[PDB]
Amino acid sequence: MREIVHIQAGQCGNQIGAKFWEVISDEHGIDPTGSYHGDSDLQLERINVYYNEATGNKYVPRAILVDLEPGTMDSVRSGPFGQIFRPDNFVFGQSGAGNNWAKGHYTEGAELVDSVLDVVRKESESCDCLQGFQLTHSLGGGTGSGMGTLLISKIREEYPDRIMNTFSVMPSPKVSDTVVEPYNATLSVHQLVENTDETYCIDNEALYDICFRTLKLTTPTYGDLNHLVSATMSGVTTCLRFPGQLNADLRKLAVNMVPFPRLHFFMPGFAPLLTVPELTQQMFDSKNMMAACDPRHGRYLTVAAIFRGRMSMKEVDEQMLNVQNKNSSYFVEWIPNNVKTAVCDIPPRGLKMSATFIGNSTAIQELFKRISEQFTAMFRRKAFLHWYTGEGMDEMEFTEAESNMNDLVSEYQQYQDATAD
Amino acid sequence: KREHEREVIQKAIEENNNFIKMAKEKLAQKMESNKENREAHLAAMLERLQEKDKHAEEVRKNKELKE
Amino acid sequence: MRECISIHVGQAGVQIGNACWELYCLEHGIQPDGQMPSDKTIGGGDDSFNTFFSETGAGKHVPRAVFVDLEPTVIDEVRTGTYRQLFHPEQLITGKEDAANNYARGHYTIGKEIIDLVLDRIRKLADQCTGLQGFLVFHSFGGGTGSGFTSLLMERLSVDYGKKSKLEFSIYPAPQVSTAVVEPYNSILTTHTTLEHSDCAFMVDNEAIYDICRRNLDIERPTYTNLNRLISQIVSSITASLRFDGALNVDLTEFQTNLVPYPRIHFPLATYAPVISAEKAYHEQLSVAEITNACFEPANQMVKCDPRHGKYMACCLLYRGDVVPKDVNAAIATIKTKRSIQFVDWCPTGFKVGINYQPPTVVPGGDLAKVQRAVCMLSNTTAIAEAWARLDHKFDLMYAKRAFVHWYVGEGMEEGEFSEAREDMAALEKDYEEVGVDSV
Ligand SMILES: Nc1nc2c(ncn2[C@@H]2O[C@H](COP(=O)(O)OP(=O)(O)OP(=O)(O)O)[C@@H](O)[C@H]2O)c(=O)[nH]1
Ligand SMILES: Nc1nc2c(ncn2[C@@H]2O[C@H](COP(=O)(O)OP(=O)(O)O)[C@@H](O)[C@H]2O)c(=O)[nH]1
Ligand SMILES: CCOc1ccc(C2=Nn3c(nnc3-c3ccccc3OC)SC2)cc1
Ligand SMILES: [Ca+2]
Ligand SMILES: [Mg+2]
Ligand SMILES: [Mg+2]
Repeated sequence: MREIVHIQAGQCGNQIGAKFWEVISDEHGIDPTGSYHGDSDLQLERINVYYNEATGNKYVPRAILVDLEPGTMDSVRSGPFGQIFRPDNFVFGQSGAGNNWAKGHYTEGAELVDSVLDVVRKESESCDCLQGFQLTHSLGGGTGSGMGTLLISKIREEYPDRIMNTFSVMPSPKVSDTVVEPYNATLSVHQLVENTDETYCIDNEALYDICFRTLKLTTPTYGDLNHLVSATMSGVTTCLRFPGQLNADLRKLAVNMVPFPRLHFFMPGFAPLLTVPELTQQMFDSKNMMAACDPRHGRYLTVAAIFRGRMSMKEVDEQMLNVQNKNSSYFVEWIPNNVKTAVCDIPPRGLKMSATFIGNSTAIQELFKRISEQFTAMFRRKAFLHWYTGEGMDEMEFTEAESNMNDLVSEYQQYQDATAD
Repeated sequence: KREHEREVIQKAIEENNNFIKMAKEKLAQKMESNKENREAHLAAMLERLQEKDKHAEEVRKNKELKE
Repeated sequence: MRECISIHVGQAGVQIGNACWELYCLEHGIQPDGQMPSDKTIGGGDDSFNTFFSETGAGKHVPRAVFVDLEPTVIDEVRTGTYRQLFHPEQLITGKEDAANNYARGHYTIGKEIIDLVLDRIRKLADQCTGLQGFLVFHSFGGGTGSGFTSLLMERLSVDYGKKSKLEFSIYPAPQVSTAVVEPYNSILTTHTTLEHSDCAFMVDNEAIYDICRRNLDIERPTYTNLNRLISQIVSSITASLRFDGALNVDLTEFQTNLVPYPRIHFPLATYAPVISAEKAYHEQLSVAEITNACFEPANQMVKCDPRHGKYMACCLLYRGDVVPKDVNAAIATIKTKRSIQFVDWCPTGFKVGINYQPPTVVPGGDLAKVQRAVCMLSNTTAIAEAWARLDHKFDLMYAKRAFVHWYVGEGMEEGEFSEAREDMAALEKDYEEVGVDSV
């Protein structure tokens, strides 16, 4: 009864969104045709969270595909699990963004945003009790960054009491398309802090290093990076899709993980990439983080983790309390019992047992310091500003975006150096 | 002593009724206060979003003056 | 006559109620369909079990209770549970959206939509009673519905029923089984609001119960089923004086007369005995003198605290099963000379004893062993203030940085409500110190 409307925008947003639906369809026993052929009744107890039950016992994914060019969305249709999506939810443009945040948020995206909302309202009136909206997109692009943050602001106008969740993809020089990426990122972050309740920081620099160093891939394609994103998203929504001792929803997650409305950016983690203590120690390791931030360089505010697969309930409870006592310096004292953990009996496809991690560490400021450094490195020389100013923007808006992001870092620094007495 | 027995039982009723009276007022206060406050937060939040719309209208207008 | 309408709010109260009413049906002999062969009087009666169970024309004995939750996923299990026929559809009330562990959403936002509906269902149960005695509210301290909606409910009940007795069975939060963070926030807020609207409140520390089931029942990771079935035994022994009769049976309100010296001091320290597995109970009879000594042991208390570090203001013993006064009077005399029992100088030191001859009953498949006798101690000690101490400490840690407060403010509450709730809690701990200090 707790439905969640999914939206994907941009070239990156649609591909990482497509992979998300492919994985969870396997974990719920859903074929590309849209039928059910599972074996457990635990797959259909919370199936109406992401799927709509239509005529012929079909489970159509509550997803809205948005882009400014047919190039990416055409691949989703012809690819696997492409005939399962609702044909009317495909909202695409023709002009494109050209990796420009200005065009996506003010020019091009504003001409198509109203057509997207019509699909959103249709998928919200069929909800018994709408949780909120999860958005998958990139911040280093144009459509996903510009129109992505644009859709959010427009959604909160009609749904102000609903929770806004996002899977933002942080750009990186290692996997860079253009040079104006730090601009699009900063202008996106400036919007995310104001209109989101919780945002997953999927950093490409972190994804690249994992595939390169650990997974041993000399030439990491986009497919290898998304495989880590798919498993990450599959984990963080396990308790949302599978029943258990814990009644989970988006708001309750936001209530417990966000002590301060501005500091709502998390740090995903997955393991492996085997016993319980080994799986536990590898989950809090800096190499298994989906964000290029060493957790020992900062302190945790709120921590949540999932343990999938058949394992000892007693052993899990011991290992979690063991990683806290041996590392009590990396956790704030003014937030008692700031580490929660639940166990799912159903493991991911192709794994005996896994572990997904979510952390609201103050060490996430390193991610913002990196982007801000790249931002101010080009903005001080007024480089590539004719792309944005030509769309009707000014240097004042860039200053606000920079200033707001710099304040956010100071906020993470404040509660990090904060003590109890 | 007869008029004393009347005073005691009447005072008990007066205190009991006052307990119900004050409780109803304290409750209606919080319920009205919480209502106005929540509406204010929503009114403020929507206003900030409507300012983004006005700002968005000026950006598309500023580009129009360059064509 | 003298009926008691129970109320179960939130996932805690409902699931606990599932264990309590299942235990009631076992002790009285009521089938899951509602039929009770021992009851010859059809339509009703003035028997002792008519306090918690009303009767119909079909012979179906219906519990005088109302289950309410802001989300249906909990009560829906009761609608399709084993005892689904036992309740009437108008007694199981559900919403569509929970409070999401938020006091403001439970007390104001979501609660306001259903609160008028709940009272109307409560009123219908009240109009069926010949003479209402009071209410029984089962809830958790930290749950958004168990703390928010409960406080909203207790205020309304005080208006619609005046100063009629309302007893609480709150669930004190515990880190080992803590559902979600901000537990102390919801706990302080519901304790502050219900304080002047509750005549007596029995606290149950989840950690205290958790430790018993690991020690006395040898369970590695006890589930909610293991805890609730244990709690139900305590609740059963307390209400045993209301559901049964006897020559040595003493009414609960007579115990309550001693347990409450001051309006603000209505938090007794419950202690049950004996808790023992079937393997350990085989070929080992536990006498009256042995289960009494277990009552004065900190490891068997429902709330973790140290009575030796505090003073007693009242002490009651509710025995059940094959128990005679001869053994009790001999037992107490022994304990009084081997324990750290220190009363305050403004109240008697004598113990009040109640005995119910109906033997205890265990849930089939339960971990508890079918014993011949049991005892529940309700002692009003100043050492229960230690419970508020650990809770207020954790509260002050988060409010010192205003963490998680914006979720409450954003729903309508003010910081003034927080500051007012804490200053009241600080006043409560002070009152527990004032009652402990010797006279002049
Ligand atoms: N002992 C015991 N405690 C429980 C049980 N179920 C829930 N609780 C307690 O309840 C607290 C959370 O509230 P819940 O009862 O789970 O749900 P709720 O009160 O309706 O709160 P919301 O989520 O806001 O709706 C937890 O801290 C638990 O300690 C139970 O079965 N046994
Ligand atoms: N993980 C992942 N990242 C991507 C993918 N495609 C693009 N990106 C990232 O997104 C940025 C470019 O965004 P882009 O896709 O062009 O946005 P759009 O033009 O609005 O659709 C680059 O910095 C890439 O690192 C993808 O398929 N997977
Ligand atoms: C630190 C404060 O304590 C907490 C209290 C409650 C939660 C809830 N978990 N939750 C929800 N939805 N997804 C999750 C989740 C996400 C990632 C990992 C583990 C999860 O939990 C199974 S609902 C509430 C989390 C932390
Ligand atoms: Ca009868
Ligand atoms: Mg591109
Ligand atoms: Mg609940």
